[PDB]
This record gives sequence, C-alpha cells and structure tokens, in this order.
Amino acid sequence: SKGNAFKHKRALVEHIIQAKADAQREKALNEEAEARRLKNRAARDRRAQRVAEKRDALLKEDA
Amino acid sequence: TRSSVLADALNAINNAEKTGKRQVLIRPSSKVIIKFLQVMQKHGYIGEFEYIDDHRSGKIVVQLNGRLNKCGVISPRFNVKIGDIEKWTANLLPARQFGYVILTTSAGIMDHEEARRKHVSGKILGFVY
Amino acid sequence: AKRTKKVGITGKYGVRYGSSLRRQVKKLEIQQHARYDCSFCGKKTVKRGAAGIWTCSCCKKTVAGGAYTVSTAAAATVRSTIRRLREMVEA
Amino acid sequence: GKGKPRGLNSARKLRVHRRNNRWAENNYKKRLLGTAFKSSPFGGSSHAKGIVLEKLGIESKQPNSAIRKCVRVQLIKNGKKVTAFVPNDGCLNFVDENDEVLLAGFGRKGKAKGDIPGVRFKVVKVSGVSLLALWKEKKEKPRS
Amino acid sequence: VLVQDLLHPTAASEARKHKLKTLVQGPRSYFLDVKCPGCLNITTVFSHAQTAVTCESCSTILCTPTGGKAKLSEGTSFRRK
Amino acid sequence: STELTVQSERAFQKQPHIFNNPKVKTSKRTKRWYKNAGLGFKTPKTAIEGSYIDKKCPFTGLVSIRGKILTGTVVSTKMHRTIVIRRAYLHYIPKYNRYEKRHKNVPVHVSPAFRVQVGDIVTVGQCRPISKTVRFNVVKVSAAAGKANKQFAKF
Amino acid sequence: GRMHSAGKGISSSAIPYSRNAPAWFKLSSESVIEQIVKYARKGLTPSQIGVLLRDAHGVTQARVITGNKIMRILKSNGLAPEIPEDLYYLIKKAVSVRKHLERNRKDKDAKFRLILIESRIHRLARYYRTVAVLPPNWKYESATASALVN
RNA sequence: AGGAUAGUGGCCUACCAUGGUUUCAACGGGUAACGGGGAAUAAGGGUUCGAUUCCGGAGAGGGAGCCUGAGAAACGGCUACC
RNA sequence: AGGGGAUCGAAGAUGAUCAGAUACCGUCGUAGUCUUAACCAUAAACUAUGCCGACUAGGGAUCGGGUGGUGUUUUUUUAAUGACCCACUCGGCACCUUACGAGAAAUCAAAGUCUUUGGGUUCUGGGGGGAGUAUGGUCGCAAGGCUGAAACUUAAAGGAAUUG
Repeated sequence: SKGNAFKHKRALVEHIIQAKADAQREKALNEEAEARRLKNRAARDRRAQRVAEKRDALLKEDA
Repeated sequence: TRSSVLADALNAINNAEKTGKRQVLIRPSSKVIIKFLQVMQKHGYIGEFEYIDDHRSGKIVVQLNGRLNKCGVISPRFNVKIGDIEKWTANLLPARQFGYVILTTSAGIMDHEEARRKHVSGKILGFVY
Repeated sequence: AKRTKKVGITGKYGVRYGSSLRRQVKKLEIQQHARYDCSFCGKKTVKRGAAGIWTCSCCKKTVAGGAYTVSTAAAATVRSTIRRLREMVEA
Repeated sequence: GKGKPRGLNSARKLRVHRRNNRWAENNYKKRLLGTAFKSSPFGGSSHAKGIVLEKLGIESKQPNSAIRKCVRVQLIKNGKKVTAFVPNDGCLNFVDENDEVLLAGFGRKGKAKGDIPGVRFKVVKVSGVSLLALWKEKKEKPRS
Repeated sequence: VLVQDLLHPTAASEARKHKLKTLVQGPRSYFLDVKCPGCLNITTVFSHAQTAVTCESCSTILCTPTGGKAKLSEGTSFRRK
Repeated sequence: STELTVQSERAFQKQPHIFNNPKVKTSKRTKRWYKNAGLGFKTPKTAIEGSYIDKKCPFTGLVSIRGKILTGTVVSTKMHRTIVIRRAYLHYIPKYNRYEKRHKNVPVHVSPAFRVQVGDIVTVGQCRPISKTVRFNVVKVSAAAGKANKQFAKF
Repeated sequence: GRMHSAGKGISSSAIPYSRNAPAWFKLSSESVIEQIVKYARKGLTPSQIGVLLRDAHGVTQARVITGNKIMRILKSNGLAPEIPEDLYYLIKKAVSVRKHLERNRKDKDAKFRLILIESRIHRLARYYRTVAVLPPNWKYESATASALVN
C-alpha cells in the first residue's frame, strides 16, 4: 500500500479477499497432502509387522 | 564432448588399420555400433570382435583382418530417399562394384545393396570399403 | 523510476555551474550525505551535523571526522602510523 | 570439426552464414548493390551515344610511351563527362568536336585495359557509321 | 607392436595400469579389520577411510585420514579382508 | 461450466432457434442444444451439461469443424475463449540437405468446455472464420499429463 | 570437464562390477536401513551418509546393500530435504562468497568466481525445475538466499 | 451485441478487457520484384534469369465514386479532381 | 577528482655531435610513474595455433596428488619417522628423435586421423589499395572504441624456401 496498486479501499479489500482465498486453498491442499503422508504410508507400516510375518509363513506351514 | 559413439568408433578403427594394428579397442559401443559391425563383418571387411559387457555401455575389441581400407561416418544421419541413395553411393564409393553405404532403415541397419533389395531406405550412418 | 541517468544528487542544480564542477560535488555530496556505520554502536546511523562533526543518531557519540566523510584517507593512515609509533615505544 | 555446423537441423545457420559471406564477392556485391545502375557512366548498358566535345592527348603509362588520342565524350543519357579511346590508326582526324559517336565498353568491365590511364571506353561508330568501316574507307562520314 | 590380446593382458599390467584405464574398471580400494588391543571389538575399516573413525566401544582413534589409504594407528592390529 | 455468471453481458445469451415452453414442466426443466463435433472427437461432458453459451463453440455453438485438424502446444491463454498455439515444425532447405525449426503461432478459439493451459498439447480444427485472425477451435485437449500433472508444484 | 575451468581431471569412484553384497557382509537390509535413518536424524547429507556408512560399517555402497538407493529411501521415510543437496551447497557457497565481497570490495578474483558459482546454481535450478524436485519458478533470488542455508 | 454483405469475419458501430508479433528476424527499408509453370548453364550439388507463347494477379495517365448488369468499382461505360 | 609524489621520466629547457639534429648521447625536469574512487577497454592482449571429444609414436625429464617397496638417510645405529630413490599412476607446463601422416614450405606429435573429403560447435577471411577511411548508429568526460562501406585505382600484393 505504501507502493501503489491499491487505488482505494475496495481494491485493497478485494485483494485481501483474493489473497486470503488463495492461501486458504493453499492450506486446503496443505492439510490434505499432509493427511496422506500421515495416512497412507504410515497406516500400513504397521501392516508389515502385523501380517507379513504372520500368515503364509509361520503358522499354516508349521505342522 | 562425445556426440556420436559410432563416429569415434570408426574413427578409432580407421586409425587402427592405418597403423596396421590387427586389433583395436572401441568404447562405449552402443548397439548401433554392434549392428554396424555386423554389417561389415558379414561382408568380410572385419573379422572377429568381442563385446566386453561391463555396465558402462561396454567396450568392443575388433579383430582387423587387414582387409578394411576405410570405414567412415556421414554425419548427420541424412534422411536419404530410395532414389538419392545412388547419388550417395557414387559420391562415396571408390567404385560401383564394391564398397558399401550403411543405412539404418525401417527394416534395420543394412548396406546400400540390400537397401535396394529390401526396397527400404532411411538415414545414412556411414560407409565402408 | 530511474529519474536521472548520471546527475543524481546534483540534479538540484539544474543546468548551471558546469558539468565537471557538478560532477565533483556529486562525488563529495553523496559521500557527505550517506549514513555511516558507527564505531561504538555498530549501526548505520552516523550523520554529519557540521563540517567535520559526525553525530550518531543513537548513543549520541559525535566523532570529529573529515568535512565530507567520517574518516579521510589521510586521517586513516595517520591513525595507522601513530599506532606504529606507539607499538615501538610500548614494545 | 571444419568450423561449420553439420547438425541436421542447422540449415538456418548455414544459409545465414553463407548469405553474409556472399557479400565478400566483387560481382555479387555489384549486382546486389546495383552499382552499375547507380554509380556507372552506363546505366547497366553496353553501348551509349554521346557528343565529342574535345580531343585529349592521353599520355600512356609506363613502360610504354605514346599518345592515346582519346576524346572527351559526354554521354547524352546522363551527361557524364567520360573519356573514350579512339582505336585504329588515325581516326582522330576522322572525328571532330560536336560529332555524335557510339561508345562501347573497353573489354574489362571497368578497369581500363592496356597502357591507357582512366579511359574505360572505346568509340565504335561515328555519325551513325562504323569507325571500323571508316578506317577501311568503305563508307564516308557524313558532314551532318 | 600391432598384435596383443587386450582381452588377456598380464596381471602385472593390470596392476600397473590406472584403476579406471583398465579392461573393466574396478576399485583398487579394499576393506580392513581393526581390533583395538585394549578392547575386544572388531570393526570394518575402509582402506581409504577418509575419517578418523573410532570403535563403537570408546573414543579411541583407530585410523587417521590422509590423501589416499588412511593411516592406521600404531597401537592397533589390522586384518586385511 | 454450470456456474460463473453465464449471463454477465448486456444481451441475453441463448442458443438461437430453440425454446423451452413454460407450458410443460419436465424433470430437467431445461433444454441445452449440443452436438458431436465429429471426426471421432467425442464430446466432453461439461458441454453436455454445461451452462455457458459460447456461440462459436464446436459443440454447443453454431460452428462446424470441417477442413483440417492441427496439433501443437499452447503458449498463451490470456484472452476470453481464445488462445494461441505454437505449431512448431521443420522446414527442409533443399540446398543444404538440412532442416530448420520454423514455427507458426496459431490462435484458436477455445470453448469453456476445455480447461486449456500453457504447455498442454491441444488439437484444433479448421472452421468458419471465427474472427480476424482465428480460424480453428480447440476440439480435444491432448492430455496424458499435459506437462502439468508431474511438472507443477505440489503443496 | 569443469565447465567453469580449463582443468580436465578424471578423478572419480569406480564402483565394482559385482551387483550384490560381497560374501563377507554381515548386516541385513533392514539393519543398514535403520542405520541410515538415524545417521540422517542427526541431520546428515546422503553423501555423508554413504561415506560414513563406508567407514563406520562395511557398507560398500548403500544402493547395492539395500534394494533402494540412498536419497530414494530418505524421501520414502519422510526426510526429504526441501531443496536438493548439490544445489544447496552451491547456494551456501554463493552466499559465502557474496558476504566475502561486501567486506572485500577489491577482490575482483572472487567477484569473478561469484558469477561462476551463480552460473552453476542457475543451470542446476533450470534442470531441477523440470524434474520438479523444485517447484516451478523456484528462483535463486540472491537476496534471501541466506535464509535457505542459515 | 448489432449494422453491412451474397455470405464469414473488427468488415464497420457501441460496450468490455489488454491483448497481438518478435533474434525461428517481427517491424522498417531496398528491389535495376508481377507470381508460377519454366529459361540458360548444368558430373552431382547448384547458380542466375523468368517483362515475354500457358495458368493466376493488377492496370488502363494518376487517385476516387458509381449506373446498368448474373458477372465491372468496367475505362474502345460514365461523373468529379489533378 | 583526492592523497602521494623518492627514482625514472613524455613535453620542455638544455650541452654536445651533424652540412642540418628541437633525434640518437649528457644534465635537469613537467605530466605520468604509486595508491583510493570512477573511467577507458585496446596491445605483436601471440602458442600470431578457437573450445570440447576420441584415437594415432617412442622417450627421458620436471610440477602437484595417489600407490607399492622387511629401498637410503637422519636424537635412540631394524626402537620414536620427513626428505630422497626405484617402479608405477592421474593431471600440468613443456621438451627431445622420427615423421607413418600433414603441409606451399618453414615446420607440426598436432598444424595428424582432410579429393579415401562429414565427431560437435562459435567466430572470421575472399587480390592489393581506397580503408578500418567516409557515413550512420552505439558506448566514452575526452582520447577514442565497437560496427563499417563505396566510388575510384591497380596486376599484382603477399607467404615459404633456393641461387647470387
């Protein structure tokens, strides 16, 4: 605003509205991508210790 | 830096035969080089050659039977039509009867002789006589 | 924008007084009006009060310096050679 | 090597490079700048009429020594005051001032031939009659 | 000499050629086994260690980096592997 | 498509020579006229159920794609319902037996049916002259990734 | 080589022909992977991880010992750096030289080195922003670069 | 969006937005430039010329306008200015 | 422009030589030579040899790094450790003999792998002058730089070697 390109109050408010929505779409993907990184890789990381050394290897082929 | 491996390959073979060395080392020997040597080898200009298979594109040892005179490249690979190939042979070969002009084609890499018989053309890798 | 190609601070003089004279003042005037680093608080706040008086906006230490610079080249080398003389007396 | 782009898609550079180096010619520069049409006594012609204004005794160059019997002819088509050689023996008695003569080139596209300084033309006809015929006395130059 | 078998050069020539100029480039570097005499821990030491590595037991310098093959300690036992 | 203030101009934009009678009320309550562009160019769905008008659209508009079909990348998308594509190719100089990369910037009219971006390859089709400099409409966005799916930033 | 020098040294590493763990190896793939991560939890370069592996243990080359190559596993394990390494130390090198010039005005030799270091930075960045490890328009601003390398 | 046209179209008019082309040469200038089929030379590759027997364009001293007509901005049609 | 300004030293004064000698030589001496801040941006800026890549011939030297040596040398006489040596090795500056090869030759180990012509690429030249001139543009405080003709003039200009 000390530089030009905010010709009036409405121009500043409409720029803030755009910038806020731009960051709030940015934050929408930020939480969404952060969700998958926490979810998809990590949730089945316990599946390895769960099933990989559980079935088809130790119990059925034991007697 | 290195731009055409076959260019350096046949430039190395040319220097080898000129000095008369019966064997030469070629690298890094892409498969266009092997196909090129197959064309020459079956015709008898070169004899035995070994493709040392390391994981760095490999190297080639060629046995020169003292029969090759000059094998060159025509860079860039000019797109030659089925008709202009005779103009290319007449410009590049010491005589009509012998010598070969190597073309990579839809049907593979072969000399200008069976390029006519296959009735296929393409680019010009080089020549051998 | 880039308001002047070469005159810069001397542009206040308009067209008069000759280009060479205006060039000489343009050199000494940017050097006179620049903020300078302070030797006691370490922040670029030393301004020129009067010719030869260099007052820091903070810590209010005024240094006696050159007319158009905090430290002249001559004063700098004199300080060095006075130090050279005092090192041989003290060592 | 060879200092020229042999790459398959280098056609643009080849043509531009050749098109700049064609300016180092003499003939091509003359043809493209039209120096015959612009700065030449003949506007790209082979022959041009004119008026013999006076006679010049043009001393030859070394090692020769002779008077070359040229004529100061001003060309009707552009007024240029050029000097024209007069071949064959005599033939300066055959022509006088305020005649009309047909000039031709001198055999070297400029660059006066022989031991003649600064004369790049030779007179072919005079009074509409061939100076060759006059030399052989077949015809007679009319007094017109 | 116009004739020699590049496929089968003498092993001395292989040892007398640069580590990458040879028929198939292979590392002239190897590995070591270093026991600190005061302790009972063995550790794999690269021939060009490049670092002053200490055994996992105690902060004792068992080798010293240098230009090529890193220097080994005087008071230690090295075993080629 | 089905949003974005379609009726934002002065005159009422509507496909001409159609009407939706208020006498009969149906389930859809609306009628939008579209068509297949042709030449195996299956109509994008957003045109089928769209709300924009774009009289010059190959699908929802009155223009027919007859003539040639071009293909090229997009270099500018910064006009209303029209972009400029750069159809780079090779010209064969016969003397030097060599090619040169010569390009033509082709401007084309995009219907809002396609989300077209810079870099993404598109195919266009000749039509009746849309404007002074446009004669082609985007008819399919050639997109496996479109130089955007794996080359643009992920937050 | 040395696109900013006339030197043509060939020094490098000539990895062996064998594409498998040597006979004398002891640790398992998980054991080396778990050893790599904690080295990186210290805040370590995959280049430093590889060299420290080669010395502390007999991990000749981590990509051979594991099924996956070093920085590959780190990004899968969630330690992916914000910007690529070789770019990063170019950035740190650039700011090192740049602060050197502010104090040293008449170091013309270092001034020339600066544009060579930046030339390297920009060509690396141009390549990276195609592979998209760097977001597009990621620019070496040369102003707040020191914020990126601290 | 309309007007105009035989119709398309900034072709024109209103409103709207800032677009368009460019070192892959835009734009500007020159042309002793009408374009092409072709002509001369020609080992091949090419070079130069192509006003000129055919196709296409433009013109009827120079611009401009228009009537008739299917077809003209016609000129062995007209009107005006030079 | 500021400081600095010992020596040397354009210009200049000068005393000599010379037919003349405001040239060589001698004495002095200004700008400059030095530095900081700005310029200029050219040099026989030359290896008169663009840059990158490979291959082709032998050698001994040397510089920097690396490797091997129950090699010599040093307070203690394999016992505390660098330098030297031999053999290699990469990179560097080059050097010598021969030229297979190349070149007009001189010569070149690249100036070779080019009429058996094509590894990639940038720049430049097209007889000599006129002329790096005019003009125009552009950068410079200026000196000038970069870019850059033509008319006209000429049958040579030139290179390398041979004999005298």
